[PDB]
Amino acid sequence: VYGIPHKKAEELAKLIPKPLQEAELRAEMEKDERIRQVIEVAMRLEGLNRHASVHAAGVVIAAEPLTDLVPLMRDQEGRPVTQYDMGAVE
Amino acid sequence: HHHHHHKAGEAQDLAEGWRAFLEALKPTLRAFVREARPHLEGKTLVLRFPESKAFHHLLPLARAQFGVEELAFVLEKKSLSPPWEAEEGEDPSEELRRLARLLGGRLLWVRKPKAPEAEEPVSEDGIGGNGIMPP
Amino acid sequence: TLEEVLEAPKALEVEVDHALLDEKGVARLKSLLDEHPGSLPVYLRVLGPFGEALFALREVRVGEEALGLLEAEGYRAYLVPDREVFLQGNGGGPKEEVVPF
Repeated sequence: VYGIPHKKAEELAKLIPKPLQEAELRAEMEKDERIRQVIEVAMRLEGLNRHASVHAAGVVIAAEPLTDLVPLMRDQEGRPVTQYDMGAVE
Repeated sequence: HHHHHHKAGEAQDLAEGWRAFLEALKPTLRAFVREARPHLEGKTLVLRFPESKAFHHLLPLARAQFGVEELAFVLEKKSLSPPWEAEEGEDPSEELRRLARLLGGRLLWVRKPKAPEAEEPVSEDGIGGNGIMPP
Repeated sequence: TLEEVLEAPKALEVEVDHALLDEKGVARLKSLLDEHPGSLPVYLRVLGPFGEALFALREVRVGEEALGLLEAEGYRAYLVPDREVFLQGNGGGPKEEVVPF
């Protein structure tokens, strides 16, 4: 969140090929007791948003008003953004 | 040809078999086929050398022929390929070992004399007796 | 001979580096040796600033399971022949140590 010592972190980060669910160099976990929680917490915070945001090319043209079927947002630059994603809108 | 030198009797007769690129023993051949390939290429490059054979008619020139089909072997490892083993005997081992490589030592083994040792010294008896000592 | 050494009862030997402070106080090494009792003298190779030291342990006797479970951590253990055993001409004996060769 700023770039402080990534000394052992970059080494731990470079072991990943993928999600932590598969990732095979796990023998690093048995060594120290500190890094057991770092990984276990990390994989618990893996798929979570993480925020955002808008689609470069995404545009929707509904027949009836969008607000009837799909909820809306407005981004920083002042674009009406859809709350659902690509798949959900289709 | 550096591999063809390392030749320790029957050692390379299996080596040619193990990292292969052949065609089910290979028609009209021979082992190695990698003896002909550098003769076709003519090392290092060399323009006035790999043309020669193609004009009459390394790896891509070898793939450009070629008796491919079959697909047998891979490595370089792969295979094909009173106390004793034992119990019985597979492998994988069912008494001692291994954290292999050790696995591999039980497959070349069978059978059925104990000791020896051969090649020679000298721990196959010890690891055996040590494995019997913990009932 | 080689087979007389290899048959004679073996002992556990860890090779620890100089880097270890005393006022933690080095209880970590003592804690991990406590859990695996048995009958194997523990040897310690301390590569000091000048000269390779030799240190046989104290009361703890390992049970030949603590070798693999110690190598899990950042220590390099071995199953070396016991130094103290080398004497006498019975029990084994010297006849029986020629049999495996």
